Amino acid sequence: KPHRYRPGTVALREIRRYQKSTELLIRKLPFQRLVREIAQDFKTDLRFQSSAVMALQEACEAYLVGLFEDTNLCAIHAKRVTIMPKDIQLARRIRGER
Amino acid sequence: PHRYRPGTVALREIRRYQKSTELLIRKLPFQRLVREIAQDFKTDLRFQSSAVMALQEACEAYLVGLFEDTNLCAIHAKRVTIMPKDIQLARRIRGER
Amino acid sequence: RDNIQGITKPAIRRLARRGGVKRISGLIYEETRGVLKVFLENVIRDAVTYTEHAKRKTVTAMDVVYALKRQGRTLYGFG
Amino acid sequence: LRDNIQGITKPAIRRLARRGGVKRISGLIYEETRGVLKVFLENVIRDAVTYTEHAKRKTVTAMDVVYALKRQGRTLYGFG
Amino acid sequence: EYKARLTCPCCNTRKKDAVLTKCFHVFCFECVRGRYEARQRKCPKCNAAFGAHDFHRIYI
Amino acid sequence: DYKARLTCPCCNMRKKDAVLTKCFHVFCFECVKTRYDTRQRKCPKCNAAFGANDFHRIYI
Amino acid sequence: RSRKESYSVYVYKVLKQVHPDTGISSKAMGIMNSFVNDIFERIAGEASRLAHYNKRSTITSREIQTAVRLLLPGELAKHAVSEGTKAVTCYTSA
Amino acid sequence: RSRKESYSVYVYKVLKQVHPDTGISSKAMGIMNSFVNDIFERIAGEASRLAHYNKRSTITSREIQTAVRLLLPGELAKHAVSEGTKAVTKYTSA
Amino acid sequence: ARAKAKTRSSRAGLQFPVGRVHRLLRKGNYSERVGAGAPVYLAAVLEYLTAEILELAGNAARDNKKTRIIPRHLQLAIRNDEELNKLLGRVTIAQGGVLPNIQAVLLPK
Amino acid sequence: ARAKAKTRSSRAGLQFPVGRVHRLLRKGNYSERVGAGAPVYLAAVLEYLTAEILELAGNAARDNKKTRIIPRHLQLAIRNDEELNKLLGRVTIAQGGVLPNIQAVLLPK
Amino acid sequence: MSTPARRRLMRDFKRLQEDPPAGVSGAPSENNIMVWNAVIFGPEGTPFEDGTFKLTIEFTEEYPNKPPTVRFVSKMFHPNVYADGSICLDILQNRWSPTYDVSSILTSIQSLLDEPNPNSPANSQAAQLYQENKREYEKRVSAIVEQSWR
DNA sequence: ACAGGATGTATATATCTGACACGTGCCTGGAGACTAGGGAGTAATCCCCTTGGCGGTTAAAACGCGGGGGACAGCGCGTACGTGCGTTTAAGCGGTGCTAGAGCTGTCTACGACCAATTGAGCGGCCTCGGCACCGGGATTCTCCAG
DNA sequence: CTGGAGAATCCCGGTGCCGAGGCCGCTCAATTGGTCGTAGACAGCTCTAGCACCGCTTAAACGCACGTACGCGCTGTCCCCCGCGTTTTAACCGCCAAGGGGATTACTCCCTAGTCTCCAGGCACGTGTCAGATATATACATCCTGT
Ligand SMILES: [Zn+2]
Ligand SMILES: [Zn+2]
Ligand SMILES: [Zn+2]
Repeated sequence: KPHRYRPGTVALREIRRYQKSTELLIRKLPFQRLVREIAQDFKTDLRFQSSAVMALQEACEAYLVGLFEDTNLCAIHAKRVTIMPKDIQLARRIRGER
Repeated sequence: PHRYRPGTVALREIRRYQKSTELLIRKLPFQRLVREIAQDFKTDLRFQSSAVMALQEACEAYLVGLFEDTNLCAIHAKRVTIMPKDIQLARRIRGER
Repeated sequence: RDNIQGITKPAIRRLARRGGVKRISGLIYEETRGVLKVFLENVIRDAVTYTEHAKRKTVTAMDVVYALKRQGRTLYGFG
Repeated sequence: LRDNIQGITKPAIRRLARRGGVKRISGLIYEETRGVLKVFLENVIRDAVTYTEHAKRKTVTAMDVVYALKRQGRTLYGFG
Repeated sequence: EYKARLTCPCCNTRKKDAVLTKCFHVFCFECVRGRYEARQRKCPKCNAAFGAHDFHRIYI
Repeated sequence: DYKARLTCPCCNMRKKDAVLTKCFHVFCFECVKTRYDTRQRKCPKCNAAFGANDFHRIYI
Repeated sequence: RSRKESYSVYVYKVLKQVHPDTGISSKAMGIMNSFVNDIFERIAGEASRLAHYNKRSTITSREIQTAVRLLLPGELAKHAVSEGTKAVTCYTSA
Repeated sequence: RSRKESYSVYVYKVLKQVHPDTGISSKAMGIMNSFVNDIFERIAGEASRLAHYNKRSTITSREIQTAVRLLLPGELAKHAVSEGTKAVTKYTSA
Repeated sequence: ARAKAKTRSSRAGLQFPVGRVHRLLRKGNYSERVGAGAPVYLAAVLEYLTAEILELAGNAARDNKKTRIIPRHLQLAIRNDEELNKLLGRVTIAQGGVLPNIQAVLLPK
Repeated sequence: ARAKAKTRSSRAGLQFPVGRVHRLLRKGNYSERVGAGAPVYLAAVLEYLTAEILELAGNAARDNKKTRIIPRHLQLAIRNDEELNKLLGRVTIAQGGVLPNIQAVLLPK
Repeated sequence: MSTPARRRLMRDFKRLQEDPPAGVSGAPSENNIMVWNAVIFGPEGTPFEDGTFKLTIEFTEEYPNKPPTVRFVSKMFHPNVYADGSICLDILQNRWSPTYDVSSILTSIQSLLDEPNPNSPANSQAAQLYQENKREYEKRVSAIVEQSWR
């Protein structure tokens, strides 16, 4: 007999796991490729320090985690547990980013 | 006799107060409130009338912005009546709490 | 004392109307007159510290403007 | 280097959401998460490149990135 | 068809060279001035009311 | 002849569908939108200034 | 009998340059003065902070250029840079 | 072969004074250095702004105390000004 | 007896005071030395921004059939323009009011 | 052969350098003149803040049963104390993580 | 044929071929259509008579919405030209209109040749010589005219 | 949906009025000319680290499938909030009076910038060992499904 | 709701390493001691404005009653998200190579600080006049209930 957890238990387990660790969650090489692509629009043939790319990645992950906390608060306020783009838009509008 | 259904006078008031620019709080009670709050920092301070006016401008602007945000929250909650939960959510999102 | 009640229910209602609120629940007036006094305490404390650094006894509009500017709430029209 | 925004994968976004305390995630979240991240990166990188080209060098430095972040009111520690 | 589209729908003889400011239909000159001098501030298209300041010349 | 007559004169690519109520000249709408949002709030033809309310969609 | 400085005269000349037949309230002039002072403070502080980053002791037109690019968004920045460059070229030529 | 200065030595001495038997990572030291630089910049800027406001040309201990009161909140500010006054009094007595 | 004095603002084709800007830069304790073209550039930028806001405010005042610009007109001009709104997003204008808007949900239907 | 040099930090009974603070204030272009007690006061305040954060971080590390302080411990110490959290509310700590907390609604019951 | 700016330049070229204004001509650079070489004849009744002025003009893809960069190649003596040939004109910096074409630009330049703008004294020496001494100013203009033939 | 009554609401006219735009004396700060020195522009050189490439492992991403839980629509109830009207109440305005303190001026002294000479403490480099991450194995615990 | 199976979590032990910590030049930055010009402390005069009070109007806050529209609870459904196994992909680590560009040092020269003189732009002060607010009688659009 196969064993399956109820939907949500492993979700809570992995929330506990990722709220305890501190490693970077985005894959470094694709993040670097994305950074170079975006920077291509301002100055061609730019060179980047590895420390600079790491600083960018750290800042983005912190920003996205904060945004997701705000989104979760909005979703809970809407009396539901699933986050939808209207919640992200509400959070960004209240914070003054849109 | 004549009777307006609820929501019409409210809309007229929204249109009216979004068009004018006067201070929406009475001057003397606000001045007394400011003097009362300031008295716990130092005794018998004095205030300039322009200083009190600046405080009142800032307070009304802040409250109006907060009420716009709380209206957005209430609409997001599939409601039209704002409630203190909405104010708390707006304050928490803006990082004031 | 007891001057927070000067921020009356109709005054809060018309502030909400300017903000764009259709209808207001009855528990909001107490919440908002607490929010207002928290904001006022934060601004007035900075204004008074400015004043007392200046060795003055009267709070000036310029001190209030500086206190607001210290909180990212720059105000135009008072100096 | 074209169309690299898809490198920010669905499982990575879910991991970020879990660190944010999110239990259930709608299927549409990923696209605007991509969009928000793109907007944030353009905003930061524009200022970083501005600093770099004002310094008259072809290399973007972590110091420039820190300066750009601080200019947006989100100072970052641990990079000088 | 170009002449028909360029001609006023009131008389179907003369070039469309004027518009009504609040309703934004394009008609002739003397067609609208005759209507106004006859006191009929009245659109043949959308029936809208107008005044002396509600029309002006327009050139191609 | 007719094509150029009824094509927007500044771009000469598409059709006239807008009027600038200050100078009452006619251009195509997106030229106008672009000159506004790029903040050249100035008439291409008669060099007159205009605001967000001095231009509107017209149908010819 | 203190002498206090403001930008009222220059704002008034600019207003009559743009709208030849439009006035301005006294309270609006105060707001324009506050706005001018605020923008001046922003740009000067950013330029000084840049000069400090680059271990330089002189604020020249380049720092003002870069500070404008950093502060003003998009098309405003583009036009402001264009105006500043034109003014500097005109001043150097004359 | 440029030399760069930091507060690593003093942070380590303070750590040894507080927790005599605790270590600190290299990366944590970087965070402490950034924190010290940040607080220094904040207080220095606020004190300079006070000096400019009062048409004063000198940054004395009074401006530093006022800036500390403006920045630090509540009980933290009280303790900070207490330590500052104690240190300046001891220095003047010495 | 030396030569006819010409103001730097006139020399650069500007209405804003170049000399006053230079004095404020040197007295504001921003840097040890100040370049020659820096006040010119700063004055030009300030003049351009002032002209932009005044032009929009004049348009707004004209749209209300008034010939004098007031803080309400300034507020409307700033908040209706996206870039100026972004530049002055954390600025409160005294006696300026707000922009008239109502969420579509609240509208009757 | 004047006298044995006593450091100003030692005179003030502080571990932080007073001379370095004075040099940074004079070089930092904050004002043209700097008082005598200003570097002393600033050094004392910086020392007190550093001591507070280090004590909290050491307590956090001892809670986790480690003997070294890492950015995770620094982040925990910062985010747990309300005063420090307010002071550093707009600060990102590299390799810091987040406070472990889950909203009560999400928990099953 | 790919871009609207390129097509606009194509009509500019064909109009300059079929009905050029008096005393003006132009052509693309062979390897770069964005580069425009133009020859302007000095206006009649002016000191610039007998002049054969070489011009270079550089466009981008956002033509006609922006005034291009126009530069004199031969040495020029005009109050409104910089020493390098930089050109400061109303339609070229301040009142550009997308309806304008290269033919209009050349005609406006020729108009400036007769009527220098005192509000843009790019060459201070030339402005001063025009302002108080027309005789030696036009002597200098004749010198640049005879110099432009080579 | 339609139409008429009632109520805000937009409109044109006349009139007060007080704030603004213009004019004037004057005064002080910006312009002009000059001198001096050091900030930085430029060139030259060294070598660091950044980019690019290749290959093997394998961890993570992508896909698919089954199921079930939660988002959403719909319905009913009750209560609380908007609306209107009659009754306080005190904000607001004017007028007067008092004096505390902001603000300016003039004197004078301690104090901070500047310089030159001296020395010791922090930085760079260079060992050295133990705190900790990791791999293995045993004990404990939470959750799910059958009972 | 009460028990076993299983997967996940926690605890203990050995081990290897590489990063924290102590030690040694030495060099530059901190210290010490005079010197002097001046910025700031301080006394004194003033007269501006903040505070206090009183009386009258009336705009606004207050309180009550009603009804109805919205908040909230309950229910059904179905579809969209989650848990999981398998396969595919490319991230990642390790190594190697070339060189572009960042990081120094020297030299000089031109640009900006500092000073003295002067004169004209801008500031305080008056002043009349027109933009705008207000009162009033309209034409007109908008809501509400009966049809
Ligand atoms: Zn007709
Ligand atoms: Zn067009
Ligand atoms: Zn026109």
